[PDB]
Parts: sequence; structure tokens; C-alpha cells
Amino acid sequence: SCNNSCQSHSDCASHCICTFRGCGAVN
Repeated sequence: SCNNSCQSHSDCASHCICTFRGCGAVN
């Protein structure tokens, strides 16, 4: 569901967090 590339933390889609896959939801 979460697929992106963050530059900070809120640089994600929705409930995604900063991870090795750019942006991915922890939950």
C-alpha cells in the first residue's frame, strides 16, 4: 500500500514511515 520515497518523515503517502523502501507503513 505504501510505496514512495521520503526526504524527512511526513514525505510519505499517508501512514508510511521512512524506510529502506522509501516510504512504507509500519502498521
